Amino acid sequence: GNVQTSVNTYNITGDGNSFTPTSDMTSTAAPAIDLKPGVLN
Amino acid sequence: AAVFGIQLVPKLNTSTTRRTFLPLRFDLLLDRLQSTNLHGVLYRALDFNPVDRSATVIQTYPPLNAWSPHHAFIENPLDYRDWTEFIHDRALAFVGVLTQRYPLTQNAQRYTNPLVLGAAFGDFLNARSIDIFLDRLFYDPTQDSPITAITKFPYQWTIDSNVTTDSVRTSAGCKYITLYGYDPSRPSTPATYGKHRPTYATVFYYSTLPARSRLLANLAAGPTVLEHFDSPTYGPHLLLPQTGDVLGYSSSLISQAALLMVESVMDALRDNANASASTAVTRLDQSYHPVTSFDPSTFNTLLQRATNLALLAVQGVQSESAIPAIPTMSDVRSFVARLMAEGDPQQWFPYRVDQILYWPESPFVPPIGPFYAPFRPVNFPFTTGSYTVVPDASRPLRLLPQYRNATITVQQADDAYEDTALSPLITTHGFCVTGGVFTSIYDISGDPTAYPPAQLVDAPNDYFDRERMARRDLFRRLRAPRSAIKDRAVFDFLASLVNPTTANPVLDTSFSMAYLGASDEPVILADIRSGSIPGLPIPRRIVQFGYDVVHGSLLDLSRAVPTGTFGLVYADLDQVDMPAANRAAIAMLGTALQMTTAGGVSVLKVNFPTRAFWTQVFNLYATHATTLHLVKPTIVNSSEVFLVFGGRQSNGALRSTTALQRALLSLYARNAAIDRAVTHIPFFGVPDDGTSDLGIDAVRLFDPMFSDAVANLPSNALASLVSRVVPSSIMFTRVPSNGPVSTTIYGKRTFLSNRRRARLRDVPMLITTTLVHQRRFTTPPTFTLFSSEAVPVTTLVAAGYNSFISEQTRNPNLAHLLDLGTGPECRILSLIPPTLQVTMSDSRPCAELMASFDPALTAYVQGDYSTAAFWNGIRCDSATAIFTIGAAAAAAGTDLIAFVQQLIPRIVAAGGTRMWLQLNTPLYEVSSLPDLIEIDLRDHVYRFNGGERVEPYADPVPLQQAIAALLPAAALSWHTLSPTCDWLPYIIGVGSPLNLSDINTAISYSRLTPILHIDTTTPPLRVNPVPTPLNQQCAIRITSLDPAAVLSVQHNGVEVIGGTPGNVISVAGAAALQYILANQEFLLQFTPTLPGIFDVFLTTLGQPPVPRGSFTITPPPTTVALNMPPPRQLDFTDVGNDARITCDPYYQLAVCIFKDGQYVRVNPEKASVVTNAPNRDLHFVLDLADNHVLLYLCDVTPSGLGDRIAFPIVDIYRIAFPRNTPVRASLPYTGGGAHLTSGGNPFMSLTTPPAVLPAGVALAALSTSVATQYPTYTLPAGVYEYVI
Ligand SMILES: *C(=O)CCCCCCCCCCCCC
Repeated sequence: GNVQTSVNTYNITGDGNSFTPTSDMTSTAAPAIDLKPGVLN
Repeated sequence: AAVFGIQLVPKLNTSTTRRTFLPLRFDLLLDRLQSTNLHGVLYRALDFNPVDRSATVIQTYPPLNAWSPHHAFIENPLDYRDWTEFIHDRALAFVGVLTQRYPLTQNAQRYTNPLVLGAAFGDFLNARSIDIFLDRLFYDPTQDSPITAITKFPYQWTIDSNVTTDSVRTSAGCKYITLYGYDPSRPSTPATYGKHRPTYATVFYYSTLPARSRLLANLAAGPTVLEHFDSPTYGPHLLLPQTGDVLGYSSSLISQAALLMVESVMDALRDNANASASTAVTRLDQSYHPVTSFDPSTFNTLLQRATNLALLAVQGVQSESAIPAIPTMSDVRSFVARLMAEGDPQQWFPYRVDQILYWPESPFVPPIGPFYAPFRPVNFPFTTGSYTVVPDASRPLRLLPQYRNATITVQQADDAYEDTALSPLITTHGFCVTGGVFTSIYDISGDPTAYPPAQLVDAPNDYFDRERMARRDLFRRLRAPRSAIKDRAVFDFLASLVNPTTANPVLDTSFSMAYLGASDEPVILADIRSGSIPGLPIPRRIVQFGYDVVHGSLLDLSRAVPTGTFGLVYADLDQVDMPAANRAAIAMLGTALQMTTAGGVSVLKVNFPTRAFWTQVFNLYATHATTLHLVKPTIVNSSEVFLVFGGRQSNGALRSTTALQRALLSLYARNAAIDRAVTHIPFFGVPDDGTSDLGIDAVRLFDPMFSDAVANLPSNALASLVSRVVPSSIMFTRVPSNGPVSTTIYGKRTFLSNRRRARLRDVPMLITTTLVHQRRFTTPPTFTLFSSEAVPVTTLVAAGYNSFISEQTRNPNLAHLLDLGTGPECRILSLIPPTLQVTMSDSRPCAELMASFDPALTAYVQGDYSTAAFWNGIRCDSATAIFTIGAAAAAAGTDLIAFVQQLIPRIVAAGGTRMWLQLNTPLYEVSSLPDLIEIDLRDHVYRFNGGERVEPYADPVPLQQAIAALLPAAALSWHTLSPTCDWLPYIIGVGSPLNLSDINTAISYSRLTPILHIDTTTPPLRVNPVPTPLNQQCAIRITSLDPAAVLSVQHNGVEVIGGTPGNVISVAGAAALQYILANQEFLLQFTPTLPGIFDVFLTTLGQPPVPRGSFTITPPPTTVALNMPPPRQLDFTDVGNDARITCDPYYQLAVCIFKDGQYVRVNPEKASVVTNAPNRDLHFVLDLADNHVLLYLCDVTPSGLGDRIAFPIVDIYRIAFPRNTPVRASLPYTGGGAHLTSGGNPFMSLTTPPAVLPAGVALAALSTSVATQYPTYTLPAGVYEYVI
């Protein structure tokens, strides 16, 4: 968790972060991308 | 990143504290001024010339830098002589004026006022009344330094110091004054920045901020107004550059306004460069800042571009290119040039007129006031840290290439290269060959087999041709310079045909010598008369001839000669257009074999030993001489061979033997190899194109911004280039032009890269970090086809397999191949047809991004093959364990035989038809190389470079049967670096020098580590003798179903036995081949006369020749027994006793002593190997020196003599000298002195000839001394004691 600084807009050990799931936003990316012949074209 | 033409290194670094402004006390100011030497204390010559007290420019400090000269001082400037004098005077005389108004003793503890003190001193020099300034020459630190100037008095009249209520308008100082003899012309003079002028600026000092608005507002018409936001010097000033522009820094006159920016920006950069945490600087930055009449939007004017770069230079950014401590015009201009170069005006920090936005996350800590806003860009790429300066590389530094992830597409990664590559690149050749000769003796009178002189290998067609000759010539010059070698080479051999005895002398001491051909006199002549060449006695007189002798008459060996005979008639004339050329040679030899004394030694030199001349020679002079040997000393690629005739006796019988056929055949077999090799090289003086195979292709970039994760051209060209020259070198340089900084990146593009690059499907990127790190100037590029030194004997061998594996893998049916232990970076990818599917493997990770290669064609497996696990799921029809198999046995700390005992069976299971393993077994001899490989016998192991690496080995026989027991049906065969040096297009082909003398070493290093080539796909051979002895008929049987095949066994890269059963031409000995129907195998009744490794080839009428195994006739039992004569019947008289030496006729023995690291042939009169057809004998003459210095019978080969058998005669070494007989006291050697002492009394001295010899002592009839160039006194009878 050693401080980084700019590589990415957020530090992990950064000030006031917060793990907190909300039944509202089910985390996630994009797995079901459609590529099948007819559907991709 | 990069701002315009300037490149900025990632790390940000600035001083972290500011020293509180300290005002000079009145006393210190008094001492500074009244010091012995003002130079350094007050002013300082920027570039003071040692020779003469002369200084072009002088940068000045405080109480002086303020001063601005009046016109009379500018016009007619003074020399550094009267300048030191002028100041050393005025500085003192000024202290007077000022001190008499303020007696130091009472008021020294009062701080002088920086400002007034300046104007008060500058005005004193210009000789202006200084009354007014004194009134307030001091001020209490509490009241501002610039305020006391106002509070004390608002005097708006004194020119150069107008004090108003809020501002003090004074003419800027002159941080640089130029003494007569200064010119901005020279690039060397220190960058003055126009300050050598009097009025280039106008420093406006202000009291308060509102006082400043009123100022800017009022001087808003002026070109521009620079102002120091970071802790101004004496209080906030407001520099206003005059309108004029300086000449020198840019072709385009740079405005004085913009120049001041560069000069400062070039500080904040150079200062950031070395500012450290521990140090406290005055200002956290030295960069100026435009406050008026400045265009904020565009980026044209040098000023705008500079300004734009200073808003960045306040963050701690440092220039990759080291900015000199004392900027010089050449340098300033090279920066003002880099600034002008089209680029992208940094955009992270927008510009303001009253505020410098500084990154919060940056080293720079804002002063105080309202000038620094902590603005934070959305994404600044720089992080902090510094860089320790590294000195300029004395030579172009090579850069190993390590790859990145992203890869460019061949199409794009091509033009990228072709948009910045140095195409028609001029390149030097240097010298590809620097070594000695690769001599090769051949006994024609030796071989007992008759060989029809009509059917020899006649001169190959191509030989005489525009293309071939062009190369034969090119190669010639590519050899760093030749007779000194050749001539000496022939004599190294001629020294072996010397018979000292009376029975039949040959080159007997003081023999006369004829010599034809000289340029002054041949350099070898000096040596023959010196007896320098060991083994050969000093000839009585040498008679020169030829076309340019310069010391003898000029003869034309074609026709008749009017001179007498000579023991040795060394002929070296040239023949050069082929038939009359043959006549020329046949004629020359005819008269040279005429000038020789009856029983002499003629040494002609044929240029084209055609089977057209070989009939005429063996016909005309079929009698003339007794022996005959071809001595081809290959210095360069030519076919001129030397022939020596034995005893010039009328009734000889020099019949053409099979030896000749072999000798002659080996010669040509090599010119095809040496020619084919040289084809890869460009013709001298031709601009480098893409055509030349060995062409050196580079890529010169200008201030290239090699960036990671971006396909920007500079970093895109880097790809191609390295891809176009992988196995090579890749040397990168950085020369600093007074403009930008070019960085060529050449490399020797060979055919070994074309093979590799072809297999590449994409051109991978290179971690540009190493390149981005450099930041130091190296020497300019060179572009030279060859490096300067001859490659290590080890490489001559390695590049001997890269040609072998290349030719093996080139085979179609091979299909899928794997490499057990390829290098960390697959070095085998170059030696394989771009179509074959190979899978290199190694414990370490692969160096090349395996992704760029098509997966189907190239596979890579990690982990060792020594471990059973690795072999799960790896099936290849052919494996190659070259360069690894030896290290695995050592790594796994196991026995060599036992190791391959588990590997071979794995390759069988892996589904392998073929195998090639660079095993290290002494198949030729258990003899080792002194510096290359030591063969520890207590434990089967090697020592490549004795220690550097130790790897166990096996024996030819045990390992042979162990592998035959593993794969019973598989046919084995040993391929080894063949003397034809056909592998050459891998040493001369990649651009590496070598020694024609080392080829011998490597062909001996290759023998220590052969490449056991197995082939499960065919039946193995059957040799009836097994450890086959030389000169014994052996039974070999190739089991081929079809009788209609052609047997062609070839040894050394030259075929020796070829022909269907009926007729078989054999140059290796009597070979009777006959296909037996019953077994269906051609039973070859063969008896060899030459030991070696014969690769049997059975080729069918249709289709390529197919190898069917390889048997090896081993050299005869090397040993030496001597019929040493009894004490009595053996004398110390002149007639030397001779003990018949028992040794295989195969080895030629020669007496010598072991001096230093090599063996030096003893003189023939002292000892020698007189040989009668019935037996070879050791003739020797006893000398008192024999007890101290011992002799050795040594194996005489083209190589350094005495390596195979160097046994020391310890008998002739102990023969005790009696009291009743004369004894010969000689000298030990060419560099040793001695003295005799009979009965413990200094009897005489050999080293120094006694002015008068002792009773009964005289010089001997002969010169038995081992050195041959020393007398050999014979003493009476006594108890002499030789003491060397
Ligand atoms: C420093 O690296 C200490 C370890 C703290 C984080 C390591 C990884 C575990 C937490 C994951 C954060 C990112 C998404 C899980």
